[PDB]
Amino acid sequence: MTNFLNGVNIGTPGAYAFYQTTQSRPINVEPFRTCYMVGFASNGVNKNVPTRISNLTDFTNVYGTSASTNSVDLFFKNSQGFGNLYFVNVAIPTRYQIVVTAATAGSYSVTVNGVTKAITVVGGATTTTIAADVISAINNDTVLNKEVLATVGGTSSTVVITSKKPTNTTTAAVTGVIFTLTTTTGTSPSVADYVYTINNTFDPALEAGFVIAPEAFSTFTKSDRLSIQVALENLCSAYRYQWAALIDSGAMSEISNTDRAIAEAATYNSVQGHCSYYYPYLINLDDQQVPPSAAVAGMALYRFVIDGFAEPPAGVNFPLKGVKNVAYKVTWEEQNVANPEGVNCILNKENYGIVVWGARTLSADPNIVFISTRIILNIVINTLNRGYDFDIFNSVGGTATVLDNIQRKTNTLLTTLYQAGLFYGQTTSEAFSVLGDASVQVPSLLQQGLVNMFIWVVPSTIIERLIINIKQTAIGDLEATVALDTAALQSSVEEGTATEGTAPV
Amino acid sequence: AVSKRPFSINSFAVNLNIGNFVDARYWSKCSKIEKTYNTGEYSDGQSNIIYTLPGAIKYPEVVLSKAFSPGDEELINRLIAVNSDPIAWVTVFIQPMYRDGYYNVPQGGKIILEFCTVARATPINEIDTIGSNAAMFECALNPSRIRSDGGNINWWSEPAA
Amino acid sequence: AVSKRPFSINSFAVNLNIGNFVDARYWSKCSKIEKTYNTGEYSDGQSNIIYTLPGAIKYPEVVLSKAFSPGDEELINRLIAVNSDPIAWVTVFIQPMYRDGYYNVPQGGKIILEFCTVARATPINEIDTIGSNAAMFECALNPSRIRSDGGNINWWSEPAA
Amino acid sequence: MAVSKRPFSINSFAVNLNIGNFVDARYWSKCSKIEKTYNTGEYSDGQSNIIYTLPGAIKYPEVVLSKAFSPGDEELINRLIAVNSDPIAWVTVFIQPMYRDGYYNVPQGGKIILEFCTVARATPINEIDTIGSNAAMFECALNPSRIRSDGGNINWWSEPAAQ
Amino acid sequence: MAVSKRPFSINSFAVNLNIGNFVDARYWSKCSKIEKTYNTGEYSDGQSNIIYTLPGAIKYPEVVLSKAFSPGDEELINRLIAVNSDPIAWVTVFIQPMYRDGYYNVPQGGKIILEFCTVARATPINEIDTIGSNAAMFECALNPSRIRSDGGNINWWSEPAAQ
Repeated sequence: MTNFLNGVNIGTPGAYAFYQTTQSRPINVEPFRTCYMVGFASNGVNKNVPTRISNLTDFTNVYGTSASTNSVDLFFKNSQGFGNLYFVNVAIPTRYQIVVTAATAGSYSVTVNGVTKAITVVGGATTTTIAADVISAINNDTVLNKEVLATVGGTSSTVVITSKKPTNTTTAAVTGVIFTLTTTTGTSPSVADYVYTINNTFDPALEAGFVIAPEAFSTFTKSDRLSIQVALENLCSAYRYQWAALIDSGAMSEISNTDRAIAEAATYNSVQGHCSYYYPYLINLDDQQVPPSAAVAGMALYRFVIDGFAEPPAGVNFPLKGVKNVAYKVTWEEQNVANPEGVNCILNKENYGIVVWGARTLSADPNIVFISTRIILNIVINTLNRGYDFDIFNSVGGTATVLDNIQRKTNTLLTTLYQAGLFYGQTTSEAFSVLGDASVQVPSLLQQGLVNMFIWVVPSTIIERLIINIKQTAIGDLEATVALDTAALQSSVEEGTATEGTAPV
Repeated sequence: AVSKRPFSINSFAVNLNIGNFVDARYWSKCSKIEKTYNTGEYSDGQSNIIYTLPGAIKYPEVVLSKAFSPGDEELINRLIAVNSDPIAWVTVFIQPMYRDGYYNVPQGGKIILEFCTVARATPINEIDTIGSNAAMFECALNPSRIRSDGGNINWWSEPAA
Repeated sequence: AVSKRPFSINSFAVNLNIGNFVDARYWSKCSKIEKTYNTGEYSDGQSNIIYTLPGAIKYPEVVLSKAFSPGDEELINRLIAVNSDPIAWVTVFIQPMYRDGYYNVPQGGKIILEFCTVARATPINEIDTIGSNAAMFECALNPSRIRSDGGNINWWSEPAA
Repeated sequence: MAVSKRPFSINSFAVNLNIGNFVDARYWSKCSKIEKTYNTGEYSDGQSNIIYTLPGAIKYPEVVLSKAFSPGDEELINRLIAVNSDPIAWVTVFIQPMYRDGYYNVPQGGKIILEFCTVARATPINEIDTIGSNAAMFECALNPSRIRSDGGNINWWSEPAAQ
Repeated sequence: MAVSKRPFSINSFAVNLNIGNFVDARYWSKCSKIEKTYNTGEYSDGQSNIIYTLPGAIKYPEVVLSKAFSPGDEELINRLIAVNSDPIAWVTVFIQPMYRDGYYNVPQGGKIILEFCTVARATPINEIDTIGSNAAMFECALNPSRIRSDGGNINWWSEPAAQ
């Protein structure tokens, strides 16, 4: 980026020197080298807008103070300039609290975004009944029910109108003495605001990648954490995104041990394994316990570039930088119980450092146990979607050659992924298969604009547990013992009788 | 008694994928499609009979031809440049079908010659100012593998596993 | 959907530039225009499949022919002397056109074979005192590059980043 | 497991020379093989009758460059003839690997540099025959002393001795 | 880059001889390579184990001219046979490069002159075969001492040595 413009503001001809500043590494557009952090900053510059962040300095300059600063720093430290960070500032919706003082008879009206609702009060009315009538009128009005939500506040004589579209301007007014208006807005966002930002801010055209809400997971309670986990699961499993989410434990004071983390993960559900749970908070160099997600994601993106995109965010070869310790020491037996339940532990190995020793999802499906398989499937799907985006809104002439061309494009993209190494198989015929020609397209659906493609893939797997079976041999008989045992083992594997038996502990 | 008529020599549609671009053009002539085993000779010592040992598979060069028509400039400029990129390959799609006019009736997948390199590009077979034949664009490709997964027959499966 | 018909074998006009001389004579026959990749063989060690590696491009010899007619003496005397000057090159211009009689419809630029050397000049193909064929001037050229920069189609473009 | 890139062809290199203080811009079409040879000695451990090999006395063998003899090669002839006359002067050979189709070189990685080369043979004319048709070949034999790699994202040659 | 001036061919040279005090008008058809060979020794700088090459003992290798044995070559035979008899007599070889089409040579630059050559071998008849059809070859081997060039506007064999 820099190092090239040094001689631009010099008119004289000649040779000068400029001591070489740092150069940025441009990050390419591979569908899965981005991380989206959903956080809050009182400085609402980019409310509900995923904004690219160049570095922690840019984050501080733009958003100023924020509880996500530590997570951003960890992400950049672990990613080392690779991968992109997109921050989403949660927008706090406007709120209007109306207190109905009494049941005075008369004609009054309630205004919301210029839409007036006439309210009539007769003898026998009550504050609660008037509030309920106002709420019902607003919620059953065809215009307001979409813009705002009306509910009961802390008193039956109170009505709370919350903007259903936080960015849009919401205004309210009253025509009546009994109705007392007050403007309000939570100075901090809530779980509902986080849910709206998660469900209504990501354009499928956005680069696929990881999604993290470390601030929300560290701050919110159990119910709100479950709600946000459900929101992330729905986002990532939505047929338009197919992303991956990194779930964190609550505050360590709440999740003190591994059993509590296991219970929380068990409460969490991810049928297809789009969400992966991690637990120990990563105490950074400034000694702050920072939710794992960001650090893990940074390492993941870095690993994707170096090791490979089929490689899961784990390993001792790819540790965690920017941290010094773990907020809790997970024992081997705790991890033995936890890992099969979907808890990915982070451990302080000696001679290696801080290492993620887990690569499992929250799915109960044995086929998507490992997050590497989930990421491979997401990469395939998102690559195909980005490729087809250019094929959307294309006329289908007489030849019907567009379907053939789509099959061609699918073959090319899947061959590229094969070369990338995402599939198990020595050949593409072993790796993947496509079917999208006109033989599967129905004219009735084509009239509506629907094209169906069918794809089969064989994702690569990983090494999780390595078993060493070595025999102690007497002096002299090693060659014969090895010959006999190897013959037996090879024969059993060849004829498929190796598995027949009972698994020991 | 024949229940199903055999394929004619005109019973195949040929298409090309050159690098990261999909060509909309069709080819009217393609040469033989083969899997060749280079052979060695040996003996068991038990007899003077010569035995043949297969090895060193190769898929021989395939020559596609079509009528040189306008709109072929893009195809020329892509076939010339495909080899320049070591990442780029030429992929040939052959869909067998039963056609009367434009009423092709495909069945089964399509034979895919994958990882092919251009060895020859002949926009103009010849020029004869009083000739009458259609000018024939020609292209020679050196395929590296053959597969088929676009349909319901899969007539070129390898012994993979 | 037969719209634009393809080029016929007679759909090209051939002209020459011989050193600093621009010849107005036309040629009624030209051989195939090609870009050939001389190929080597290799293996990745992971299989016994032979792979083809392109390289050493060459544009094969092109043989032009026309009717030996009066006014060809200067053409002969220029083709003889081209090679004598190490800085003189033959340049071949092929204009594709939809010709019907003398009515031409040129479209696109002209394919130019640049820096061609004369390998053979045959004013008289043969003599037969009772023959009836027209005597044919022939000339073989070794080109070194193909381009196109007239018109609006740029038939031939080299990757040049 | 995956076939991603084609290999380098034998035509996939560009060769340039630095003759003393002169940066000669002429290119060489042919270069001989490039090696790091180990002269070997035989020894035994006394505990068996197997002959072992002991590497030593590294040598980078002669490299023969060749090109077509064209006008403008007079400077090349004179510079190569005169380089050895100066004990401070020696020839550097730059080999840039690349994936060129025509004039469309796409170099990747740095350049293999044969450093500190001495001329051993300069042949402006390989042969003369009034009936021959081949191109006259300029030939030049060089004895390199070291090999390194410079420039580019990929370092091709790095020696360990000093860490 | 752009090939502007087509390189020299192996038929692009004309060879003449000056045998002692005699200027021979006969033209030769073939000639072997022209070289400046450097004999070489090996050494080490001690502070490493690489074998370094030291040039020395310049030598211009033997050059074999050949032509078609035709009548009128008897004077050439006698002159070449008798030249070495005089310790003062020398043989000079003149090589003029040129781009000859037919008899249309266009010389450029001076001529490479092999100065102070001694005859090492004179073979008027390469062999005899009453069934043979090849032209009988006159061969002459010469050992030159110096190389220069003085008769044109290029001077492509300038050594820094002579006086």
